[PDB]
Amino acid sequence: ASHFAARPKNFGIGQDVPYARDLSRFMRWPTFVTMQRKKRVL
RNA sequence: AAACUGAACCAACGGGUCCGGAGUCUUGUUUCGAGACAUCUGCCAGAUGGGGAGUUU
Repeated sequence: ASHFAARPKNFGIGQDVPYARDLSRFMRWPTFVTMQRKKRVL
């Protein structure tokens, strides 16, 4: 009687609370960080 | 897929404490629209201008 059972969250657009995602790209960085990147882009 | 008020968190689990579950990558913007334009910025130039100033009559 082993009741260990997988119960996957199955994240979908409307379904379950997702796991935390890495927001690094869309994050708001401090003023000097976005600035020392953009200066490279130029 | 006309609609007519339910619930969802703090991982279950799988693989060899890590990696999955939850694709990886970055010549780099937070994303979208416009864009070398103008309602952008500064100076120079004209027109208008009793809205306002001075004075005369």
